[PDB]
Order: sequence, then C-alpha cells, then structure tokens
Amino acid sequence: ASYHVGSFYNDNATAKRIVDVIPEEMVTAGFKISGVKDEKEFKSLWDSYKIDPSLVDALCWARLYGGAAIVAIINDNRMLTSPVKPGAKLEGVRVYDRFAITIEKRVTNARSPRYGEPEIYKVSPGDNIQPYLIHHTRIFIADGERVTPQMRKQNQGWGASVLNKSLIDAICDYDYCESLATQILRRKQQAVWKVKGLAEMCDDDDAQYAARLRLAQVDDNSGVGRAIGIDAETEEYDVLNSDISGVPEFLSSKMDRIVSLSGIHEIIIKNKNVGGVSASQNTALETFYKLVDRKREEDYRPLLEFLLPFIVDEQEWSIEFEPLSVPSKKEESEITKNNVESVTKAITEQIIDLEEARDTLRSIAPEFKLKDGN
Amino acid sequence: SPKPFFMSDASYHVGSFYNDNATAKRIVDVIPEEMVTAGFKISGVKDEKEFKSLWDSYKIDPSLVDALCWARLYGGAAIVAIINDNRMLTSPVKPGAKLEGVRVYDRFAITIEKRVTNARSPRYGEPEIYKVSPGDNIQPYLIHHTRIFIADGERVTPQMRKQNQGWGASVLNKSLIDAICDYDYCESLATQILRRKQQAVWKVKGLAEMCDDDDAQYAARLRLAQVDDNSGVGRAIGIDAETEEYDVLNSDISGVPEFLSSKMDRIVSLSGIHEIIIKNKNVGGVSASQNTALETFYKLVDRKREEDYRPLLEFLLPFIVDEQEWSIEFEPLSVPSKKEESEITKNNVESVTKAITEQIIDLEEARDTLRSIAPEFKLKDGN
Amino acid sequence: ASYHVGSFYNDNATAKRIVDVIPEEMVTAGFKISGVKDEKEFKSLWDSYKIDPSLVDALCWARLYGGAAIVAIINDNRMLTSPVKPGAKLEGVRVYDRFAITIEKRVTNARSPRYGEPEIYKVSPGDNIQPYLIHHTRIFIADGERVTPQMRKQNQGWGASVLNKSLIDAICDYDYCESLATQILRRKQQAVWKVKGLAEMCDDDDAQYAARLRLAQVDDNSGVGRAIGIDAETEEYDVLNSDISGVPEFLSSKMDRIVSLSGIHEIIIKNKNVGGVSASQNTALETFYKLVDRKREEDYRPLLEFLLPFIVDEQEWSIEFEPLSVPSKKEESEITKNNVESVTKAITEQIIDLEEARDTLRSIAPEFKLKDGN
Amino acid sequence: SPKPFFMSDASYHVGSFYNDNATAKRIVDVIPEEMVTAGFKISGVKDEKEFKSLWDSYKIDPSLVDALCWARLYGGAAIVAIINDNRMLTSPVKPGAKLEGVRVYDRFAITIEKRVTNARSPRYGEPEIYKVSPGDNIQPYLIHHTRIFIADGERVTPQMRKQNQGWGASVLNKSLIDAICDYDYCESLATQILRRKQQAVWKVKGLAEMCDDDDAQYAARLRLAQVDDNSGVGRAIGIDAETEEYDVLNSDISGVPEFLSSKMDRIVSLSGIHEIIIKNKNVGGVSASQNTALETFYKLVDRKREEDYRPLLEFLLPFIVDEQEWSIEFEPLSVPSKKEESEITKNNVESVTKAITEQIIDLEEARDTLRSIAPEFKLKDGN
Amino acid sequence: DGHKLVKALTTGTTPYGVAIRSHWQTVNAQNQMIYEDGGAINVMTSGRVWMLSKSTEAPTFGSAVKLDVDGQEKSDGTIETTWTYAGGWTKYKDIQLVEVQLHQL
Amino acid sequence: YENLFLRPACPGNISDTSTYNIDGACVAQGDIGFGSAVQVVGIVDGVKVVAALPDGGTPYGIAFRSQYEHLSGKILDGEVCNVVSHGRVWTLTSLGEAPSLFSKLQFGSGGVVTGGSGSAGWTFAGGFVKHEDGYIIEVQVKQNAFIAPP
Repeated sequence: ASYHVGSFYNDNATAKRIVDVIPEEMVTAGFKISGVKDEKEFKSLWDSYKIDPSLVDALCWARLYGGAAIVAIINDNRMLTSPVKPGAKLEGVRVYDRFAITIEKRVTNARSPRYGEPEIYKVSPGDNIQPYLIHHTRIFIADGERVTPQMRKQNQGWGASVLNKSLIDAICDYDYCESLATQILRRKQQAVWKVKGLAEMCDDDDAQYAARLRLAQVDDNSGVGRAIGIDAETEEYDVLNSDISGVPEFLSSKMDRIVSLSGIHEIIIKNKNVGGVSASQNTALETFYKLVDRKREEDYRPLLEFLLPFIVDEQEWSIEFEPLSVPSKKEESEITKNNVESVTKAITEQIIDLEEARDTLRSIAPEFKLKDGN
Repeated sequence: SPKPFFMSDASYHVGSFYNDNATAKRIVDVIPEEMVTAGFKISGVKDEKEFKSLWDSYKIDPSLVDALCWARLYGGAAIVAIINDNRMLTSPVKPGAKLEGVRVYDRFAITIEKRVTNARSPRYGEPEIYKVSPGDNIQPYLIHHTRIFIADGERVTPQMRKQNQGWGASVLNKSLIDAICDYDYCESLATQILRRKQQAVWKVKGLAEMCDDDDAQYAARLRLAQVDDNSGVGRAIGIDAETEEYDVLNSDISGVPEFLSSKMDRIVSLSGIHEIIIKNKNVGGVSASQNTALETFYKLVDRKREEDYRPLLEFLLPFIVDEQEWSIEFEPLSVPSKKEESEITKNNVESVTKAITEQIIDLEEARDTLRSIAPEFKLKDGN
Repeated sequence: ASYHVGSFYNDNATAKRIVDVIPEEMVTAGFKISGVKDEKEFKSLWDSYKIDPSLVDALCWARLYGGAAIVAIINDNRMLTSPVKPGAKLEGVRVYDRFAITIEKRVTNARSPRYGEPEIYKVSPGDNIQPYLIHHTRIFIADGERVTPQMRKQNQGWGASVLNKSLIDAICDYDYCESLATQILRRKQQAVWKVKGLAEMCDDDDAQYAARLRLAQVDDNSGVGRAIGIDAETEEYDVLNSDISGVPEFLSSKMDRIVSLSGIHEIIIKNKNVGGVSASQNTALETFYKLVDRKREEDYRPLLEFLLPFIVDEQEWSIEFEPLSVPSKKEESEITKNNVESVTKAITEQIIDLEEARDTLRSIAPEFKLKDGN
Repeated sequence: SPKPFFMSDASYHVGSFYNDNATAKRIVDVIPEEMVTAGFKISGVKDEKEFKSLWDSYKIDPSLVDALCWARLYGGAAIVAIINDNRMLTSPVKPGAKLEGVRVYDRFAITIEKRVTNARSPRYGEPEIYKVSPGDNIQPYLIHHTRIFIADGERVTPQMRKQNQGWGASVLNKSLIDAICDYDYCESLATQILRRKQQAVWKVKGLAEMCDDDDAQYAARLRLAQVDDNSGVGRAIGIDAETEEYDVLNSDISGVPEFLSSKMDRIVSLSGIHEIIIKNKNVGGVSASQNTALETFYKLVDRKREEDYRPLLEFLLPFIVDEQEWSIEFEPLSVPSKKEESEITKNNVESVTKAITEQIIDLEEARDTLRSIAPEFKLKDGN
Repeated sequence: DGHKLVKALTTGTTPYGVAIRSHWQTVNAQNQMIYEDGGAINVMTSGRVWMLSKSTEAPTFGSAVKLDVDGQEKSDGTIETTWTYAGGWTKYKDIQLVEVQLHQL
Repeated sequence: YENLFLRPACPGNISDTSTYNIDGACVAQGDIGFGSAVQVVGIVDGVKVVAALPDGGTPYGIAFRSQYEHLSGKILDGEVCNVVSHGRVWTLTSLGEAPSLFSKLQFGSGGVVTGGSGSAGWTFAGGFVKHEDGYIIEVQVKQNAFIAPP
C-alpha cells in the first residue's frame, strides 16, 4: 500500500500547501548585497534576468522529490563539457527534476579536496534531444532534507521526500474520519415498520413494487404537522434514535496530529485566527519567521553564492537577508524619525562628517531620496 | 481504467462549478482584482501625471483582472498586445514604445504552431510561434512570441506539465471539490432532521379492511388530515378506547450547528483564505484581532502577487514608457486612516526637516524627498 | 522490535524533529570574536569556506549516534600521519559517523598528562579506498551525553543515543493510542438483524450470496429520511450504540508525557500557541533559549577552539555567543538611539576622546557603519 | 543474583536506572551544569582578560561538570590535580602557582590510607593520605591531602556519616525512586483502560461441542475475525434469533488526566525543582508569573551553589593566581537583554557623572568605576 | 471479483500458468526458489518465459508442450497443454531450462 | 508484476485492466443494450455496422458502457458505438448457477449467455454475481476465437 508522491501532490490540497508554502514566501522575502558600488543597476539587471519562477519551482521540486538541478548557460567560446574561465557573464538558467540527472566521471585525487565529489554530470532531459555531459562548475544541485549516510549512499548521495510515511498516513486518516463523521450524522434516526405476514409477499413482483412505492410515498409526506395511520392488530411503526457529541473535538485532535507532524503551526496550515487573543498571533508569526529563516539559511543562500559571482564583476561582496517582518507605515515613519534624529543629534561635535553621515542615512533603507554627491 | 484518448478534465466541470456555485466564485475571485487594484509605483521616470494619464487612457485593468481569473481557474491564459507597426502580424516587433490595445484569450484558444530548439539560442524549448483560434468566426492567426504573453496558474509536477502541454492546473482539485460538495449534503440532512423532530401514530384495529382508492379510504384520509390541521396546544382530540390509540414519538436535536461549523472550518483549511474573508463573519468577541488576521491575509496575497502580477508589468511596461531603465515598487497593501495618515504626514514632514538645516541637504533635493512619499501636500515643479 | 535508530529516524517525523531541531538553530544563532583587527575579511574567509552544513550534520550525528568525527585538511608539506606544526592554513573539512573511526596507538608515559589518551586514529571510511591513519592533532571527536564511567569504558569512550528506551516506548504508545481512537470512532454504532431460521443457509451458495447482497443493498439506502420494513413474526432489526468522550484529553496527556520526557516544550514540539495569554510565550521561548545556551556552552565551543586557531594568525582572541533574541526592527532602532545617546551624553566632559568613542559605537554592532580613520 | 563476572557488582542497579530512565537524568543533571555555566568574576586582580585567556586555555569545565554530577549521584567524587613540580606526587606541595593537568574519579576509586590524631594541630581527625585505585591495568597509588579535594553531596546525621566513611548519600532516595517508578505503572494502567473501553460478546448454543485445535474451530474463529473486521457504522451484521446473540458492552473513562497530573505534582513537589523546569510546560494562564517562578529557581540554585561551588574555587584558584589577596563574586543569576541592558547602561552612565563634577570624585577612578560595572563600552587603559 | 487460489499440478488436470520470479520468494531446504504456502503468487499466462525441464533433447520450434505430473516440461509427458516452444534451450548450474510461449486459456 | 482490479461491477463494463481492445469505429442498426453480444452485418468506408445477435450468427464483441456517448441508458439506432473485442467483461445471462471454470460459453438469442458446453469460443473467467433478479457473469473475449462460416 505505497503510492507515488507526485499523484498525491497534484491531487490533494493539504499536501500542496505543506510542500509549497515555505519556498515561495522564502524566495519572495528578498535580500540585500553589501560591498556593491550601487544597487539600482543591480536590481535592474536582476529583474532583467527575471529568473524567480524558475527559482521557485526549482526549490519546490528539490523539496518534493529530494533532488533538483539547474543548468546555467554562459557567454563563452567553448564546449559545455569544458570548465568555466573567470568572468561575470550570464545568459540563461533552466530547471530539471530529480529523474533527469546522473553522475558520469570519478575523481579520487588525494591532492585536491575534491575526491569523492562528482566531476561530470550526465543530463538526459529526453524529449527527442540526445543526453549530454556538463562540467561541474556549470551546474548546481539542490537537495532535500538530511538523511542517515547508510541511506544517503544507497540513494546516490541524494535527499528524501518531505512527505514521509507518518505524514502520508496521518493525512490519509483525516479523510476517513470525515467520511465516518458524515455517516454518523446520516445514521442519526431510523424508522422501522413491521407487518405480520410481510414475508409471504414474493420477490420482485407487482405487489412488492406497489407496497414499497406506498412506503416511499408515506415517508415523503411525514413530519411534524402530519400524522400517519396504522392498523393496531397487525403492524407497528417505531423510531430509533442516537446522539452525536465530541465529533468536532475528535476532528480537532486529528488536526492537532497533522500540525504536529508537519511542523508549521495552525494559523498557517489551517489558516484560522484563534480569536480569543488579539496580540498572540503576532508572536506566533515571529516564531514562524524564526523557523523559516533557520531553514532558509541552510539552502537558499547556496543559490546566492552559486549565481551572484557569475554576474557581479566586483571582487568582494556579502549577502544579508532582509529582516523578515511585516512593515507598518506608521511604525516605519516613527523608526525613520528616530534614525534621523540619532544620526545627527550628537555628530555636530566630532569628526563624523557629512560624506559618511549621508552614507549612514541612505544605507539604512529610508524613504528619503537623496542624490549622490559630496 | 479505460479513459478517452483525447484527455480533457478542466473542460466542463470547472466551468460548471464556477458559474453555478458561489463559494467557488469567491475562492477563485477574491484574489486577482485585489492584487491588481492594490496599486503600483514606478521609479526612474521624469513624472507620474502622464503615467496615470496614459494608464487611465488605455483602461486595461478589467482585462488584467479576468485574465488572471482564467489563469487561476483553467490553469492558463494569454494576452495579446497590438502595436502600431507597419509589418505583417507574423513579424517580430522592432524596439519602440507604442501599442493600441490588449485583449485576452482563455486556455482553450491557444496552441503551438512551430517549435525551435536551436543550440546557440537560449530560446530552445520555447515555442516561438503561437497559433490562436479566436471566437466569433475569426480566422486563426499565428503570432511571434514577442507580442503575446502566456500566464500560468500554480506549479505542478513536470510529468503532469509535459502531459498538459506546458500548462498549470486548476485550483479546484478534487479534494476541495468534494469538500465543497458534501457541505450541501450535510445541510440538507440537518434540515431533514429538523423536519423529523416529532411524529404521531394513530392505530385503528381493522384498518386493513379498508378498500384501496375508494370513497371510504378517501373519507378516512380527509377526516384524519382535517382533525390534524385543527389540533394544537389549545385544542383536544377525542378517540375510542377499544379500537384506536394515539401516541406521540419525539427525538432530540443538538450539536448540528457545531458539526456544520466544523465542516465550514475544513472548507477554510483547504481553501487557504481565512475566516473573516471566506465566511465574512467577524468573530465579535475580540476588538482588534481582525486587523492581524487581515494583515496575514495581505501576507498571503502579496506573496501570491509577487509570483504572477509582476510578469504582466514587465511585459507591458517596455511598450508604454520610452524611458530606458525603470523599477517597480509595490505600494504597502494596508488601508490607512485620515487620523493616522495625518499623523504620519506630520511625522515625516518634521523628520525630513528637523536637522537637515545644518548640512548640505538643500531645497532642490528636500523637495524631491518630501514629494517622493505621495503626500497631500502638492508642489509646483521648480527650484 | 522497533529499536533500530537508523530506520526509526527516517521513518518517524517526531524522531526527526526531536533529534535535529536543536543543533541547526544552535549553529545558525551566531557569535563573534574579540581581539581581531577586523571582521570583514573574517566573514569573507568564513563564507568562502562554507562548512556550516557539514557542521550541522556533524552535530546531528553526534546527538543521534552518540559520537561523530570531524576531519580538517591543512596546507602542510608533510604526510597526513605526521603531527601539525604551528600555522594558520585551511583547505577543507569532512564529517564521518560513529561507525568509521577506531583506535591504533596508546600513550601511557608518566611525564605527560596525556597518558591514557588516544594518540593515533584509524579511519576506515570504506567507499573502496584503503583505510588510513591520522594523528591526534588533525581529527576532533564530538560525543553525545555523559554516562556512568563503567558504561563509558564499556563503550570504548563513546556516549549514548539521546533516544533512550523511555523515549522510544513513550513515542510508540502514542501511535497505539491514536489507532485505538480511530477504532473507537469506527465502532460507534452497530446494527443487528435477527432472522429465525437464518442458520439453515448453506455455506457459500447462491441463497447466502443473495441474502448478503440484499442486506448490503438495504443498508446502503437507509438514513434519516428513509424507512425499512421487516416481518414481525420472523425477524427484527435492532441498533446498539456507545458514546465517546475524554480522548482529546487522553491524547493531550500522552503528548504532555512526550514533551516532559524530551525536555523541549510545547510551542516548539506540538507547535500550538497557548492562545489563552498574550505575552507568556515570549518567556517560554526565552526559557528554551536559556536551556539551548546551557547545552551550547557544553558542546559547540570545542569545535570553535579546535578550528579557529587554524585560520587566524592573531595571537590571543576571545569568543562570545550572540545573545539569542529575535530583533524587532523597531526595538533595535530604539536601543540604537539609547546607545548613541549614552555613548556621548557626558563624555565631552572628561578625557574620553573620539579615538575610543568611535570604537565604542562600532563595537556594539549598529546599523551605522563608519569608515575607519581618526 | 547471578551476574556476569566482567560486570563487577557495584551499584549497577542505580547506575542502570540513571543511564536508562530520563526523569532521573534530568533531576540529576539539571543543577550542576547550570551552576557551572552561570560563571563568576574575580576582584583584586590586575586584569581579567589574561585571566579568561588562561582559564579557557586550561579548559577544564567539562571535567568540573561531570565531577559535580558524579558527586551528586554517588554521594562522593574525587578531583586530582597534578602540578609542575620536581618532587614525587606523594610529598606535599611547596608554595607556587602552577597547573598542568586535572582529572576526575567517582566514589568507588578512593580509600583512606593514613590518619592523623596529633593533638597540637586542629587537623587531627581528617585523613592524611588518599589511596586511589583507578584500575585500568595501572598500579594504584597514594596522594597527599593537599593535592586533591573530595566533593560530597547532601548532609546526613553523624550516625550514618561515620559508617559511610565520611561520605554522603545519593540524591535519589527511596521515596523519590518509588514515586518515579509509580508513574510508569500508572501510564500502563491508563493505556490498558483505554484499550478495554468496549467489548463485544457472541453467544452460540452448542458452540462448546467443538474439538479444540480442529478444522471446524479454526474455520469458526477465522469467520469471527473476518466479520469483526468488516463491521462498522455503514455496515450491518446478521444473526439467527433462535440460536445466537451478539451483545456489546462499554465503560467510560474520566479523571485519568487529572490523576496523572496529580502524580506528576507529587513527583515535582518531592523533587524540589518546579514544574516549568521539570515538566517543561508553561502555565499559560498568566503572562508575568513564570518570571517570578524563575527567580525562585535562581534563589534556590544560588543557595545550593554557595555550599558546593565555592570550595572548588578556593581549592583551585590559589594554584593559578600570583597575587596575594582576591575576591570571588558570583554574577547575579538573571538573563539580561537588549532593552533592559541598554536602559540600565544609560542609567549607570548618567549616575556615574551627573553630580560628581562638583567634588573630588575625579576621572582617573571614575573611569575605573564606570568600567568596573561590566559595560558594552570598551575602553583603552591609560590616565 | 475472480481472485483465484492455486496449487501445484497433479494427474489428470488442466494447467493454468507458470509462476515467475518476483519479490515474494522464499528459500527451501535445498536452496531452491519457492513460493510459500500462504502468501501472494504471480502467475504469467501469456508470453514467453523460461521454465524448468527434465528432458534430454532439444525441442523443436512450434511443437506442442507436454508437461509432467509435478509441473515441469518433459519430452513425452502424459499431460496435454496448449502452449508452444519458442526455441530457447539452455542450462543453468546443474539445471535445464527451456523457453515456452503461453497462450491465454 | 501484477494486474490491478477495476472496482465497479456493473453490466456492460470491463472487469480488469488486463490486455483489452475497444473497437470504437462502429454504428448500430436497431437498439442494443449494454452487456450484450453483437454481430457485424456489413462494412462501409472502414466502419462496421453492428446489430444485436440473431439466431445463427457469430458473435464479434460485447457492447461497452459509456456515460457520454449513450445518454439514454442504451445504444440507439444511428449512434456511434463502443465494442469490446478482447478482454474480460461483465455480461448479462439467463443461467441459474455458475458453470465450470474455464468452460466454453454459448450465446442465446439477443446476446445473452445461456450455455456452458460449447465447442469453441469465449470462456468463463470465474465471476458470477447477481443483478436485478437476474445474474451477471464474467467472460473472457479473444480476437480470433469465433470464425465466420464460409
């Protein structure tokens, strides 16, 4: 009773949310680059390449299938199997799934620290194009979550699907519980009508058809304002009933199991406000921000070091992750007021001069437009 | 299991569930026009009065709305922009800034005409000519890739993507579909239980002797109904002790509102849009938690907006603005208040010139600073 | 039966979280070093080396298996068996689990306090390469938790897994409880149909097949708005029902036992916000933070004093761990205002000069950068 | 009881209890680790940067940790320090300040060799020479009194103090052990109660006529299991009214979570370390009482620290410090933080010089005072 | 549904199919690959398969298949079968194998 | 390496996912009911014209249930029709008890199964359930089993 995860992914909605909620918000969060001479042309070039849909689904399939690849093509006068010479050129990036990539050539040189790491990648995209070979520096590989090495080398040094067996069957049990609850509601009441000699009437004949049509007709017109007639000597009409209680609590407990196994909390997975408190879902959100940033630092940055030096000609630079907190106009204005009064409330008496005070004020992201100059 | 060779799933069922049911309408429709009407700002332009003038001259945002609507529903949509070009409509576009209309087609109306997979070009794998078959008896016309833009829905497995000719999937997956479907069943059963609260039984020995569909049986039924309608709390009925007995049976009803609320909560969970937006009921017991609920909702809609609203802008802008390098900023999607807008204008106007008077920050840039953040304080262009 | 840690880790999500949630946040927390001339080049070398995923994995296997080995390669013109001469060079770092390291040679001589301490390590990674030998200076070992010395010696000086028997069986009982809950809901209501003479049916014949066919068919069409007829003389139809209550509390108690035995609390493992209070979850997370700092002081530092002396040429340096607290753009704004007011409120009255004032203001990491100079 | 010889019988019952059970692990390791990691500060020294440099150069804190842990567990532990000296380790130690190595042993490896009863020196009545028997194929040896120090646990009356060879008792007393053991029994009982909630009984006249372990009986029990597996809400089971009956009985559950909570309350009350540190569950019903619970914990751990941590300080520091008179003070055990430290430093910098500019309280010692209270304000030494 | 219970071939019986190698496979006392008494079994009813034999001569192409009592190919067995030969004839380690084409019954 | 089973067991539908063949380029003369045998009366332009089985004909296939082509409930004159020529399929029958496994079936008039002692043709596949005070059986149809008499 094992099913391929792709069908479950593109069929069930909760699986969609669990696999998709993190990567897209993670990438749309943004970043800033330090050491750059200017950032306007940086953003212009970045959204000129406009690669973020490919980035999104690359991270998505890395999360799902436990492995994904990106092919980055460069302006160079060499064959693709060759290494990449120093420079900063980019012309396109494309994304491939787990199933289309293999390893080709082996390096074991003790001189380099590269022993045990594949040197040539064998890509077989299919679709009536011959599979080809790519040098290491032209490809990046995105992996899933950590696994024990005895399974790692068994899976060709590759991660595992984030939908494990516990998550899968916990999800599956919920629908069964819902269907059972619907049945419980349907079977609340039962009407029994017993008639002496009813067994004498034979199967599938006109008399039986007439009797059952009469029963359906009389059942369709019953209710509070209508009564039914019965013959006391031969037939009896009774009603049996049952109660319902605790089903919503049991369903809430199953949702608890789902959220506990998923690891992302309720106001993000069930997306329902608690309602009883006004200022606790904010710290709920900041816990979410902490966990998502913790996961981001592990795997999103490697894309940054893989692609950024290929586009920037500057020798040195650094990546800073933007503070992932929702910014509310009013408090933004208040913070800007505080920053502008601090930056020049006490620099009038020391060597902190305008040429660097301007840098300080326009570095901390203001709304204050200011032309470059002295 | 056997299935037709011409596979078509999101053809009739999705359209029916959209144009018939209302919750489907809401769950597919609340997002796109909110995204497009949140507004956007451009940077790197000489001025914005002419920008808004050209925008409300072209008047294309309803087309953008329903384009994104079909993209979310059918998993794909296309928009064609017509340019003032003296060339056959097959040809590409030369550099320039001109256009005369934008119009939208659904997923069903676009196919691929010919494919180029040249090695040197990075456009390999990208369909270079699109064959569109419009409605209202208009002959098909093939289009160079540069003119039209194709908008997808949500991500799917590449195995499904290639089978669906490079097209996304509908948001109305079968799980959400049947979760929506069984709600009406539960409501109907609840109403049925409400009807079936109380029953009365009337037993008359020898009633079997009655002829079927004759005057005697009709008279008995008339009398029974007549005495039934005139009964009540303030009235009494008489029967015979030897022959007939009149009993009443009743059953309890409770927990149904909680059960239905649980079903609606499941609908919310699978939908992903939260309570005070999908059910439109304020919780009522708390004063200021709806504000954080709605800011989480804007988190959702913004992270969805960054995925699809931008490509339309980067596809349309180069044809409308002659300026060479510009950037897109998204206005903060939060409704502000005459009260707090007045307060923030005061705050920023005193922050901008409380301490700049001692430095080289002069009027010619202070004015740009003050009118950059869109104020209610106008200013004529000058020194 | 279910005691194999390797399979249990990758087959149970709760085990996954409970084992690896801690070290990854530990390492992503951050730190800094005092006594260094500058930090820009330090972070440049650090993010050029990019060994933090390997550090995460090493700590994870140390916590899981009770022991892990980390190996660093240096720029030195001698055999890898030979000891390391003083210097500051680094080339790469690799990680191995508890299953690939053994002992060769002993030191027990009187004068050295290193008597009885391991000297030469026999590394046997496998992977069809010859196992080899390493000096004590090259490889560092991370242990698990303390045990009684008698077990310490029995386990050749290696610790134990964090998954002890109490944790394992407490985790196991939860699944049994939820399965019983599902069975309980399934058996809420049972319908019985009694027919005198039904025993006369021949087994596996057309008569019995038709009887069960008709039974299933009539069962599928019953409900609130439908009625069933029976024969008074020969058959009757009864329904029996049982209630449910208290299982949400029961499962909550089981989860509470899990959290109490684990030592990681609810807003981190169950991932529910308490909701009934506004600002107590911040105190809960700071309790988590103090305990994570307590354990960090025990095991994270030795990696730092093992690796840092190999990268910095500077003679004497000190470590501090960054105080783990989520910074709120706003609140760091006001604390920066407070610090810039305190740094020069009254220093203009004594010999405290700008030469040290600038160092003070740039020591506490601000959003105000400052070009070096006077 | 027969036991393997290589597993020599010495308190392995409590040892296995420790290394197996988790609550014992927590209750024994919670205090010493936090105690040592709290840190300390020293006064009377010329500078502290070099002090910290030498301290983390020697890096002995893991040894101190497990020394304290084993002293708390076994009721006794030994710390052995070797010094750079040109004499045999049996002889006493001349004045000096050197360290080269320090190591730890549990209670079972130490014995008493030479005793002193000399009248003039008050030192009579305490052992002179300690006989250490590490084992591990190395000959046991002898240590002077001054070289090593013995760490003990909790106080006992002299009557058993003298028979336990001047050694305390384990922190796991009989009451604690039994209370800990009872919890698992209660949990197993709760699981059994949940399992036994509902039972089904099937009665068949003449069923006992069947031979055991026979084909008919196997068929009947297979049929019973099969029909049991397929029953449910939407399924019905038929029987024969004349011969067989199918009854079902059930029992309720209530008060079990409260019972287990009360048992945990007994555990925590007898332990002495409170709920938000043993059960690790925040109270949730109040916002600002858990902090007061924390400071109660800090007060009790400080009271316990004053009795055990200091002897290590006065036993080790005189071997590493060159100056004559010093003070050991403990950092006030409270987690500080951005805000409170920022405003507290503001208060200290204004208090240190708001009013001193009028009297002889002058700069060369004002700076010393202001950086004595450990600030974030780094300062270079000088005038 | 039509699910079937199968056992070994006997005298005067009708063959149905041939068990094939699969995941569900156990080891006998003589290290022989077998299907246990209780469990799943895969049966292939159409196509080409390698089958055990105890004959000594190479069969001719297209001739009828004659089985033995215990269910293995034999040159002159008394059990008649509709299948045919496919021409393959080889010898694993101390085992004879023959290539048989099975038609649906 | 196994073959999956198919869930609904209604007359006129397929019962397994083994090798099957569906001849969808046909038209009907007269009216045909789902689950009945049909015969080929003629061929026009690559299309086969089928009718319900008479006495003396050779069956060719079994009408197949579809929920788009046949909105009425049965196949009507002048309609495109699906016919199963190879595979396992549920058929209407007039028999009372199940025949021996793997026997040879015989078709009465109207395309119903009434015999289990034929000489050659289609075979019983082991399925026997009840429909509407009548029964349904499972037949294994093969392509060249019944050959038209010269």
